[PDB]
Amino acid sequence: VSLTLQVENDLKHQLSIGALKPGARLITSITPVREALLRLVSVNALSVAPAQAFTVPEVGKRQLDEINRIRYELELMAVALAVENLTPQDLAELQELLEKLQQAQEKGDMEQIINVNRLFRLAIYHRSNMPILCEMIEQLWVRMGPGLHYLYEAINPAELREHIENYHLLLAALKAKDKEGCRHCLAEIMQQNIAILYQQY
Amino acid sequence: MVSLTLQVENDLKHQLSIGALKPGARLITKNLAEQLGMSITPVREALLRLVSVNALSVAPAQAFTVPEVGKRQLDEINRIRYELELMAVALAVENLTPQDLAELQELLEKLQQAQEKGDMEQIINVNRLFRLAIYHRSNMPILCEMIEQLWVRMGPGLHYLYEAINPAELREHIENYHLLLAALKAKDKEGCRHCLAEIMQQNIAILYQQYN
Repeated sequence: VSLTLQVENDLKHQLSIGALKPGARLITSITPVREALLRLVSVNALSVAPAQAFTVPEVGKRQLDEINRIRYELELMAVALAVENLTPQDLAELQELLEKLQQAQEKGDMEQIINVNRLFRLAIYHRSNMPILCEMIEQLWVRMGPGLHYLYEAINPAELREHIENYHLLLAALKAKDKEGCRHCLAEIMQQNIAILYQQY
Repeated sequence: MVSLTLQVENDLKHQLSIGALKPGARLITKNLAEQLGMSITPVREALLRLVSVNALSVAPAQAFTVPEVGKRQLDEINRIRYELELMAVALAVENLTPQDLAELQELLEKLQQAQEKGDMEQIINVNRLFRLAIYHRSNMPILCEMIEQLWVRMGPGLHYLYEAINPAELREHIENYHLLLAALKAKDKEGCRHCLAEIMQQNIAILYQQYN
């Protein structure tokens, strides 16, 4: 029915927040679940070797580079289009999320850090009124998603204190309706976050 | 490996991409399985794969519909693919071999023949094959797949071409393709971007006539 599509959405989400380790084996009603996993294989959100079990993809440096290069263009496009549509209520909700992010970093909750970051940025991009652009960005997040698992393994959230500052600057740039400033702030955010991710190589 | 499901999926992507399926059309899984001489299973899965990327919509009673592509949606898809295709073409320049260029020249001849013969489907298809052959040399498979994905999404918007556009009025449109190939041969990055942008602008202008 429409259950299998929902199972797929749930797995895409787990992949996106780095909840699944690269190379890990996923153990599969079971029928629509298996159907969702095979559909995810077909878009390379998951891997399978012939006649064997589903696995979380391995994302090498070259592939992460390619993904970052593409989303760089798309996410900066989204933020530039969102600037002109953000309402006072939008900005207030973004400030709230930024406070949630600070809490997560202070609590040392890496799960919440990743999740709040996701919602903060997606909340911005959605306000661009470009739903297809946002679809494309989420697809890329799913592909680089297994690359985020490293955060849980090696990264101490205490060393992420200064990283929240670029978020305040982005929100300030959004509040000031400064389009080019938003692009610079978002590029800075992506750059610093990717630098953390590259340590796994 | 060859999968029946993948084969149906790629054929449906191709049909969508070249404008062979009309916006809003109701696709019946059973009809398609009968037409392909296949079990329902790989046909239904292929259709659901397209639903999962929003290339098709779910319809009542084991069926699907081809999405409606309004000007607003075509606008968004064009804006997105504009950046991606220009990025693809610029990266492909430093990797194109004499052999690559030779095959691009052959595709261009096919395109001219298609326009002279008045074969609208072949015109559309060869344009696709030509640009994709270029993009593949960017060595960015995910970028190329995403570009193909966006062509699938705008695809139903091309159905208008078969009914309303006289292929004879597209004669002069092939010159931009010659110019693009020359720019690729001369390794001129900005010239490639400019020619490809011109190609897209003129082709899009034709598509917008359907919303009048």
